[PDB]
Amino acid sequence: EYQNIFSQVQVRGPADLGMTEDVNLANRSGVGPFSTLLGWFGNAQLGPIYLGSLGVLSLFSGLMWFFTIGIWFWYQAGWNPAVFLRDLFFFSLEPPAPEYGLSFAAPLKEGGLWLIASFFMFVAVWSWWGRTYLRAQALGMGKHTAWAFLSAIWLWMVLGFIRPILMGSWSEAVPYGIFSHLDWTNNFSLVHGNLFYNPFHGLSIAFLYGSALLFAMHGATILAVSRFGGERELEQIADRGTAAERWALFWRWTMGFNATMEGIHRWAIWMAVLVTLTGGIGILLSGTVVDNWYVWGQNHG
Amino acid sequence: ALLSFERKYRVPGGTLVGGNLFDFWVGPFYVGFFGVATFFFAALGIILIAWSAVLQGTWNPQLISVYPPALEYGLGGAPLAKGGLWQIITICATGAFVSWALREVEICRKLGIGYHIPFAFAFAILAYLTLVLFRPVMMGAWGYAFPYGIWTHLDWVSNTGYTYGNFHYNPAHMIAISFFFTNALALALHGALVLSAANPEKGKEMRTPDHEDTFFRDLVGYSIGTLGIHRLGLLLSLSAVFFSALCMIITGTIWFDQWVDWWQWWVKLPWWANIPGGING
Amino acid sequence: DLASLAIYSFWIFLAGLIYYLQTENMREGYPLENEDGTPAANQGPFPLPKPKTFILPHGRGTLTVPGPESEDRPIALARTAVSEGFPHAPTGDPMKDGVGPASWVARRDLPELDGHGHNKIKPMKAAAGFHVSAGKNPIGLPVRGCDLEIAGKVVDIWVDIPEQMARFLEVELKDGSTRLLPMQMVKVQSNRVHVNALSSDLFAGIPTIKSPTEVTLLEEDKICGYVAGGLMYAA
Ligand code: BCL
Ligand code: BCL
Ligand code: BCL
Ligand code: BCL
Ligand SMILES: CC[C@H]1c2cc3[nH]c4c(c3C)C(=O)[C@H](C(=O)OC)c4c3nc(cc4[nH]c(cc(n2)[C@@H]1C)c(C(C)=O)c4C)[C@@H](C)[C@@H]3CCC(=O)OC/C=C(\C)CCC[C@H](C)CCC[C@H](C)CCCC(C)C
Ligand SMILES: CC[C@H]1c2cc3[nH]c4c(c3C)C(=O)[C@H](C(=O)OC)c4c3nc(cc4[nH]c(cc(n2)[C@@H]1C)c(C(C)=O)c4C)[C@@H](C)[C@@H]3CCC(=O)OC/C=C(\C)CCC[C@H](C)CCC[C@H](C)CCCC(C)C
Ligand SMILES: COC(C)(C)C(=O)C/C=C(\C)CC/C=C(\C)CC/C=C(\C)CCCC/C(C)=C/CCC(C)CC/C=C(\C)CCC=C(C)C
Ligand SMILES: [Cl-]
Ligand SMILES: [Fe+3]
Repeated sequence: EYQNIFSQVQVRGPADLGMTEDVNLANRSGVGPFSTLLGWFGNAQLGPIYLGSLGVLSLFSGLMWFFTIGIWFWYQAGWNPAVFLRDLFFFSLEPPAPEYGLSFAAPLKEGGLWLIASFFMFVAVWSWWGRTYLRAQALGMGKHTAWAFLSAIWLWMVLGFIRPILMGSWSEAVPYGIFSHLDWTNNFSLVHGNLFYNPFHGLSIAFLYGSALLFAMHGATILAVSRFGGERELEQIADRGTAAERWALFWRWTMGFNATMEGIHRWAIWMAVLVTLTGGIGILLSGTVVDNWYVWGQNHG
Repeated sequence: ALLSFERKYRVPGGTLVGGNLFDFWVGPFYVGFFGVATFFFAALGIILIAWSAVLQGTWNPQLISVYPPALEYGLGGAPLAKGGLWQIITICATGAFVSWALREVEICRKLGIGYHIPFAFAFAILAYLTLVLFRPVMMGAWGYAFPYGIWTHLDWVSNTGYTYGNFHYNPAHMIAISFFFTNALALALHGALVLSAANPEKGKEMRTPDHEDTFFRDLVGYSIGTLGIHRLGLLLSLSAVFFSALCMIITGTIWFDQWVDWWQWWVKLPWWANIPGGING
Repeated sequence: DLASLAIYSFWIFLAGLIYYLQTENMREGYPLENEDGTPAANQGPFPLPKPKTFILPHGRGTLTVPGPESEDRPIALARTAVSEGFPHAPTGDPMKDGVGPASWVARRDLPELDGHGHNKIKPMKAAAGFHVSAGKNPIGLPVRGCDLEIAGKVVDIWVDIPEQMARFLEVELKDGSTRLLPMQMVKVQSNRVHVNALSSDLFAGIPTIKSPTEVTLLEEDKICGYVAGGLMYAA
């Protein structure tokens, strides 16, 4: 009758400053405020973030990338806030022309800025990745988040760095712009014989769709058994409870096979990770090895 | 045939139709009236698809395709050869899916759990029904619906998109896509977080959901928590699909020109429409 | 061709992924059993995985799963047919007997511990500095069951300290004792709490807790099991 999508009653205690383990506490901030708004759905505590040196690097980097595109956009607007807001989605920081290959000789206005921005992003994301690892280590947890995040990084690395290098030009890489980076995507598929014929693209789709199927299933089913404490997945892993049993059996009786409270999360981490993994291969091969997926598909090979 | 703990749950009751008539299992599968219903619809569907295949003249699964009635038939019926089989197969498909959902409700009742799963499924069924039933009806022919064939259905998606230019510019579709990507991000993280607490560094003891909250706060400055993440997944998922249905129900109907051009509402807004410079002046 | 090898390799990869994943999901509930508890003939095409051991925190031992599976419990049910696949009738009161949607698991009879080794769930009384922060505060509200009769009064919220979340409402019945009702099975309203699962007369039958200021995993399971079962068994 009551569905547990939003909480009926929030409670608040003293700010939870977290588990210590080996974490260097001098680099945790204070707690942030509490948001009753968030608290209807998730937790209300915004609070402590860890900002060490690798964190500060990433944050500085990320902002420089973003501001580098920013002043280009403002400059494209002729320094006018009305024009800037008006054409926000049409502005684009485009990579250097094919003329300049993989060099850094292109002028700032005609590629140089793209690379500066790109440099700043590269350092942003990798430093953020290492951070993903280091936070796990300080708490003595597994490295799954880092390894899963690498699969995202793969697609991104293949889009702006690996593929451009292999194809001999930076001009091949994705421009920074809302509408412009959409055009790039459509232009990529057209120029490579329609990516619907790339077997990896289609596999990427199966996994992206599959991630919606699975998290729909999983969120729905864990809420279904939340009346037996089902969201307490770790303890249900260590001491199976009627929540885990009824949950397994929903699926056993429905589709005839089923998971464990731990094992479903393995299905999760993989369904997702395989989206960008298969995807990144699909792009890497495109133009390096296969010029046209219609044609390749006519022979498979 | 049973999991080590299953017997205590295989009690009578929970059915919506038929009382105890169909209240039983076959292997791991629960049956019920809607087990019998989906089986029937699914089997009629496959027999019709199989028979449609013989009339197309093929048996290769990468060539079988049951095309909807050509646009000339409008919203009426077609000969089996040339539209009818799709229409009937669609009737069977909806039968099979809706039955599958109602069967899931029955399993839920018997198991004493919440109805969240079939509710979630209902969204997928609605997506399907938008493409095969609601949109074609507003448009005025079954021919606008997609055909049932591995690659022919991908041909349809491509031709339907490019009717409206680069379909990327459909704004409902933009929101759709964002939910899809965000959902898959959220799935990766959830999967990996729980696994990283259940499977700590070699020799160390299982961590605790406090560690999970701690980890994420350390990292991004916030943690949604273990109830939240399950609500989030369900909401990102259903939202993706909600917007998928929307972005198609409006295409062909309220908006039918090139989607890129729809964005001129913003740029022509009177207070900045005519200011020089920028991309648009 | 390089792509044609890439895709071929991947299908083999994915095949072994699925194998790994499906065997991983056999660490519980297996080896399959017949309805009489003996081991089924046909266990599927996948073998049981090599065991893994979880080190449990706070000196609570390990868990090694796939392991000897048992209910550690009498199951009050009897066959209703002379062959596989039919339902199994409760032999007494399924609510009292913990069967069906009233089922519970014989989980460990200690409370779940937080990351500091303190009881995860506490009554708000003992929960230092914890107060209701948004929404209607149910404490003081009469509790009504599906028979539109008053079953008792709410006397506290039992809260999850780490996750800062309501988990039960402690309700006081006519005789002065208390039961816990899970948050997920009550509807808080401006002037009552409504429990649709149980009729007012089934509240006394809710499983009680050994100590009034903690609840154990075994006990959460009996309570939640009992209250869920009412949806089927009160009606
Ligand atoms: C995958 C193949 C194409 C591609 C195809 C598409 C298509 C098709 C669409 C998008 C859409 C999006 N893409 Mg793209 N996208 C690609 C690679 C990228 C990369 C990258 C670093 O590689 C980034 C950052 C983005 C960013 C984005 C977002 C603007 C938007 C929603 C993403 C989302 O839900 O994220 C995950 C969710 C998160 C919460 C992470 C953070 C989200 C924020 C909003 C990221 C945006 C940062 C950006 C700099 C801020 C905007 C600038 C302001 C206007 C000032 N794309 C590649 C090249 N992308 C959708 C859109 O709405 O476009 C208008 C869309 O329809
Ligand atoms: C959603 C928007 C478009 C569409 C766009 C795309 C695009 C784009 C792609 C696909 C792809 C696929 N689509 Mg499609 N697809 C649509 C509607 C459908 C419907 C439907 C009943 O409405 C079905 C059954 C499918 C089925 C499929 C699969 C054949 C393939 C992988 C999907 C997947 O993993 O999903 C997630 C689900 C799971 C992981 C669960 C398992 C799903 C199984 C595998 C479905 C099998 C279907 C079976 C072969 C046919 C029916 C069996 C009958 C009994 C005869 N599509 C609509 C019209 N689809 C991809 C492909 O590679 O095609 C070649 C691809 O690139
Ligand atoms: C007309 C266009 C073409 C087409 C062109 C392309 C191209 C080109 C590409 C895809 C790609 C994809 N397409 Mg396609 N695609 C088409 C039709 C479809 C259809 C469909 C129903 O028709 C579907 C469902 C898809 C689906 C997909 C996905 C499966 C895949 C992207 C996965 C992903 O998560 O990327 C998003 C994930 C990323 C971009 C990784 C980002 C990770 C980085 C590290 C994040 C950095 C964040 C940054 C720092 C900003 C932070 C901001 C704030 C701090 C938060 N395509 C048509 C046929 N598609 C991609 C792919 O893999 O193809 C094989 C790709 O390159
Ligand atoms: C050239 C083509 C155009 C384009 C044209 C279209 C068109 C046209 C459509 C989409 C649709 C979608 N596109 Mg687009 N799209 C493009 C590029 C992209 C890109 C990209 C990265 O560039 C992305 C990420 C997307 C993303 C998406 C999704 C938002 C949406 C598909 C999901 C959906 O509807 O699921 C919904 C899920 C279903 C319909 C399946 C439900 C399953 C049913 C209920 C059960 C079936 C059971 C099965 C038969 C059982 C068999 C298995 C048994 C075990 C045997 N598109 C390009 C530019 N896109 C579609 C959409 O929004 O549809 C509503 C759509 O129609
Ligand atoms: C399995 C593949 C999926 C996946 C997985 C994945 N992503 C991940 C991870 C994982 C496992 C992480 O661990 C990591 C993470 O930290 O998650 C919380 C991450 C991450 N995925 C991200 C994004 C992302 N992932 C995507 C995709 C996917 N990620 C896939 C679907 C996408 C898509 C679909 O496009 C995006 C956009 C990041 C949020 C995060 C990595 C963060 C990072 O690298 O940060 C560098 C630092 C910066 C970029 C700082 C930039 C600042 C902002 C640009 C501006 C903020 C606005 C400001 C308020 C304005 C100020 C201006 C005023 C002065 C006017
Ligand atoms: C709503 C959010 C997401 C979602 C959720 C969701 N799906 C679900 C559920 C939920 C909650 C279930 O409970 C249910 C399930 O059991 O999952 C394991 C299901 C399910 N989602 C499924 C598939 C599926 N879901 C998809 C999508 C999504 N499902 C979303 C992304 C897709 C996509 C993206 O394409 C597919 C392919 C099934 C695995 C399962 C439902 C099984 C079912 O209905 O079985 C009964 C019917 C049959 C067994 C046979 C049907 C025979 C037909 C009569 C003939 C064939 C007609 C068909 C139209 C032709 C197909 C041609 C194609 C080549 C295009
Ligand atoms: C509001 O006004 C101010 C000025 C304050 C602003 O701050 C405004 C700022 C903005 C308006 C910012 C808006 C920015 C965008 C619209 C950004 C959009 C970005 C995308 C859509 C990006 C998509 C994809 C990008 C990809 C795939 C890039 C990948 C890059 C790499 C893998 C890294 C490649 C590195 C290179 C080429 C450099 C290598 C060189 C070496 C020397 C190592
Ligand atoms: Cl699940
Ligand atoms: Fe989970």
